[PDB]
Amino acid sequence: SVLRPLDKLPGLNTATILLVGTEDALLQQLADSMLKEDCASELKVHLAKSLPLPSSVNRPRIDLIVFVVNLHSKYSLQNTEESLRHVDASFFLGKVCFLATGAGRESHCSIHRHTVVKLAHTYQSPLLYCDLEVEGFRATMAQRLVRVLQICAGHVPGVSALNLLSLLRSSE
Amino acid sequence: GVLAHLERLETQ
Amino acid sequence: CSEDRMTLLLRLRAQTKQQLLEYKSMVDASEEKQIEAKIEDLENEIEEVKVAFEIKKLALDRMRLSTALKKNLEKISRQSSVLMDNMKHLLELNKLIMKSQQESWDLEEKLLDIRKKRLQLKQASESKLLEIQTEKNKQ
Amino acid sequence: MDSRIIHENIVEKERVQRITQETFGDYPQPQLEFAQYKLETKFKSSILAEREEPLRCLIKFSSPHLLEALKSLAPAGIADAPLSPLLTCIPNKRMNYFKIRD
Amino acid sequence: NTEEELIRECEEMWKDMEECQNKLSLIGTETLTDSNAQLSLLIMQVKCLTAELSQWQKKTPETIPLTEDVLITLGKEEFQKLRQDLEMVLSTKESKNEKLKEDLEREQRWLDEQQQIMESLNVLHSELKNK
Amino acid sequence: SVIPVLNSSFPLEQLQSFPQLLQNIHCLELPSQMGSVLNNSLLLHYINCVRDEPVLLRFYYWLSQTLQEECIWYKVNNYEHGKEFTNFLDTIIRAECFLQEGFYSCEAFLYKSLPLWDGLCCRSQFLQLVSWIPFSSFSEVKPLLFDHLAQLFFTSTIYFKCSVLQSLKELLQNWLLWLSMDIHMTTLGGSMNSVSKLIHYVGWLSTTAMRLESNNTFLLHFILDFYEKVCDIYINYNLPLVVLFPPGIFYSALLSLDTSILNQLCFIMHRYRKNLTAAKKNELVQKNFSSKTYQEFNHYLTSMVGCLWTSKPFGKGIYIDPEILEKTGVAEYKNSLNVVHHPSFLSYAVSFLLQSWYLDYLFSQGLQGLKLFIRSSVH
Amino acid sequence: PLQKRLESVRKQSSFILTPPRRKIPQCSQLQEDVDPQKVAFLLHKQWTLYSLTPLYKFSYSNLKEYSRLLNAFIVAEKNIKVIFSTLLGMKGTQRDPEAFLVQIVSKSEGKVLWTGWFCCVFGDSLLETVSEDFTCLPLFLANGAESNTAIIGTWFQKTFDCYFSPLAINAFNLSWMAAMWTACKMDHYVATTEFLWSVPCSPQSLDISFAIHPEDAKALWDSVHKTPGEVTQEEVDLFMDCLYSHFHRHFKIHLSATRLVRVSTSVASAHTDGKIKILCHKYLIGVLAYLTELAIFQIE
Repeated sequence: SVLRPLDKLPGLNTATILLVGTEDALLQQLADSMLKEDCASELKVHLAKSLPLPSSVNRPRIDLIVFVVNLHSKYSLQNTEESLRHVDASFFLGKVCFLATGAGRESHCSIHRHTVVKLAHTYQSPLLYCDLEVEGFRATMAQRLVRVLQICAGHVPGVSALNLLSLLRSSE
Repeated sequence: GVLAHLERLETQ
Repeated sequence: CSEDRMTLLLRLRAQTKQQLLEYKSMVDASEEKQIEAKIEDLENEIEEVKVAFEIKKLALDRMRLSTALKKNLEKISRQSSVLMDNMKHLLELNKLIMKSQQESWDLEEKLLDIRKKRLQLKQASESKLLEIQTEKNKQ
Repeated sequence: MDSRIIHENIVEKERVQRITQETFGDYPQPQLEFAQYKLETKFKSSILAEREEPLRCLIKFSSPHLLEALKSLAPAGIADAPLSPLLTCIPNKRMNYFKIRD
Repeated sequence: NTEEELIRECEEMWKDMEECQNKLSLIGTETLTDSNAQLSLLIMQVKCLTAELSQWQKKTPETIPLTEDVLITLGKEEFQKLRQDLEMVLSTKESKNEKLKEDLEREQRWLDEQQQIMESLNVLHSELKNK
Repeated sequence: SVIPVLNSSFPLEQLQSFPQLLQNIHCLELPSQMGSVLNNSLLLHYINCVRDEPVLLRFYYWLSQTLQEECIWYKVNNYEHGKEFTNFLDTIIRAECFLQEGFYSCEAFLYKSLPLWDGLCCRSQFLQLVSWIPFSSFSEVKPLLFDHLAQLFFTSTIYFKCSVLQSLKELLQNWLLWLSMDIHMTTLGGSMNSVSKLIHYVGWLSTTAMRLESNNTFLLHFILDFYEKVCDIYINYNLPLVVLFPPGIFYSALLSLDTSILNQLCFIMHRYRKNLTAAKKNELVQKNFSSKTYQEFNHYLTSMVGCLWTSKPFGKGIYIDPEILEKTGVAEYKNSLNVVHHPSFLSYAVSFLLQSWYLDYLFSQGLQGLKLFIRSSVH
Repeated sequence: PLQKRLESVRKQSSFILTPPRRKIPQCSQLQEDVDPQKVAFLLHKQWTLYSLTPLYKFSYSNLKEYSRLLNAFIVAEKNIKVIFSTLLGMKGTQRDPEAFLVQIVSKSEGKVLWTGWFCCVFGDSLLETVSEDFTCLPLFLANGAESNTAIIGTWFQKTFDCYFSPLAINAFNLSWMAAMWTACKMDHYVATTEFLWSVPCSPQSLDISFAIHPEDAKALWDSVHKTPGEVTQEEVDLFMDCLYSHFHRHFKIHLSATRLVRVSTSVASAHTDGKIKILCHKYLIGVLAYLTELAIFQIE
């Protein structure tokens, strides 16, 4: 199956986010860090290991997809590269983000940062850096992701996902 | 300083 | 009671307008160095038209609010509201704000000249000591 | 517990948990610290297709407390749900050193 | 009241949204590869921007006049928030003034010391050049 | 200790008082390690004018190594440092406030550690270090700093936006101060290009942030404070340059409920008028300023006077036809935004109602900028 | 100016340009001016790596004074002697500075207790941005107790105004090094090829050792090598994927999710903490060049 952006009608003051990654503990920590703080909207978080998802009908529409890449293992990079081929092009227009983990400890890194630099640049998507092991940085990353999700869902008048694509565009 | 005041306001 | 429902209706209308606009744009769209120039031209055009529309809407809203407050100047005079405390607080705060602004203006005005004089003195001393050092080294 | 969070692939998690529980049991495992395997098997994967000689290898597993780290490999996502029989037969076959031929 | 008008507008917009989604649901999916991803995405961005510009050009400011009480309540809330905004601005301005005064004093002292050292060095230069 | 101790012509141990430095300024003994110089004012006075190459190389190497080793989130996960790093950064910032210039080690560290920054660990020290960046072409420095700064700017809270606006204001002030002394000694036109690009960049950032934050006056104060410094480039630094801020900021500030915002806007408009009338007379002597700026300023002034007391609010920007007001029910719109009926002056009107030629009362309340604008416009 | 050149070369190090490929190390006969006894002494020893900033005002003419000053300093800090010697033929090009050794000898000749080695091989990227008052020796190797190394480093920092930093090797560099050393041609094999992996199981601990006969590894590498005389990232990835698939086919463990730690082969052995051991004297220059490049990258 292929995931599409606009299959189902939006809910009433509800935003949904999807997190794809191999390490479940980090995803769980990021999720309950996002849900720890309150906001004006109703947030829902979905967790997955890879794409495509198991078939279901009750699943609502997805507004943002975040791919978590762990620099300490090539398995996560291979999994993300495989999963990137199961989403349509129309979903890449400002609704996909990349989150790299483990850049702080250089000695443990097994993947060069320049490889994920091409990976992010090829698909025209923003790239973020964070160490999910530390709570102080994880809280800030969760707040930033919540703000980005609120922008993407259309809760901010005058700003859409396409404009956000131009806002975070890199010069080179 | 200004930034110290901003920080001490942000904490509360 | 009705205020909460009215606010919710306004928020839902605002969100639904954006979502409908996005659907319409997607449907309309459904039907290498030379591409970036076109992209940035289009972005500038959208930015300009959005700014103009926002200014027009804000001006109309301010006009409506001003005429609404002017139409009921008497009712907001005798037994007006608890608003009087807020208005007196604003009146008290404004004078202090402007006084602090003037003080900051004067302080920055002095600091600019002091910094300029320091820079000129440093520039002169650099050349003077350089020539002294080169003369001493030559000797 | 945080009903707003939806865990997908939950059936896979419960299946791997059941498989691990059935294979490794629930009793406290005995304490071991070393295991050794010798392999004389052929390489099968275009690459070394014409080779008819075995690929000689020697593998050592070391840990302060073996038979417990291996139990936590499947839930951590490092290994597949059913482990290889060469790793789940240490106490049943009562061996520590293994030799494997083709 | 205006509540009925707002409800009717929301219902009409929801119906239009449903029709738009039904019309859009007849387009097939298109997946990308690592070789033809950048150019296709650029073309799609160009098309989407061209569509959005035309969509924005057609939009007009809607009047939809309301009553007077709602405007009064909105103004009251705006003033209430503006109160805290003003108090925060005042506190920041006070902190800025204090820091400016301290920096002014420090710069004055540094200028005095620099004048003294420059004068001494100039006198030493004159003395050495004389001999 | 992070800073090396002071260890050993004129002997170094005898240097203990200012007169001793005055007498033996020409000949001095350099320390074995330059780190001990970082916390000594007397040696700082000597280094203020040295410009010696091996000295700079040694200082750069030591500072870069110390900064790389002492970081918290780069190349090591070591939060045990805490306040030591803050104290060291404060010492470095205080040192570079002197010398009126910054080191290359700080620039290299900023280039290296900015992408991995989160925006909350050492915000004050980093944002103060940013202001002391050596002058260079905007195009070369944009991809290294400004891309990451803008990416971090759009996804944070309002306080981060205010802090980065303050830092950009300080950086602009430092750049203008350094460029002012150059003419007293790439040409002038090639250098004004960089500052024009920087001003346009910060204006775009301000407009986007103003749109995002649902028209918050707290950010508007910071934007107006920045443009106060922007407004007097030609007078304060004697550099030919006049740049006008976009109509979005003007029309957001004019239609605001705050009185201080209106006062600041009037002051900025008066400053633009003074700068333009001072530059126009010198333009004939130096003979080029684009006239389009003059027409834009004229349009802004026309709108301002029409909204203030001319009873002509429908200018080039507010192009609202009267049929909308007619169908809505607005009869008196000419003098609805005037001094009496402006929503910002509602409190003053209510206060004066309890007690006609009340402009003196408004001036006594502290409306100095409005008074200056009125005096400059009527006369 | 040299400062402008240094700033430009530092700011040019971005992650946009694709890293280049590396040439296969070629066995080369060493110059005849080197002492064979010293070369034999330098082999079969465990060295600890360090990166060193350029030395200020260092002269090769006065070595006795440096030795006597160091001896006085070490005596004051605490039957021993300190000797400075000059090595020959350890440079890559004619522009590289000469290497030298600092040795501590206990008299009783005496017994060597500590050895330091300063070297720079193919460091042309560093000599361009440095004035003539400095000497560039970015690579430092220490063999002995750590306490003596700390004292020597303190003395050097106090005297020549330098800086010592530990050097670490990550998994990427270890994989590249193993791939390159396997490709080198050997007449006789003395040691098997061994890899060490650390499985992240933080509540628990686990280590895996993978040993393989050198001839089978050579055949496997030749099966995937197609570019003549050059090493490409794709070839290294295929070489590692072969072992990953072979391990997974037997143990059902995704070995690519672990972290490589130690790599030993027939030419040298390396650890991720910055420990190197050299066995063959023919490929010394290549290893020294790689380590010098790593140190130069770290100090810039």
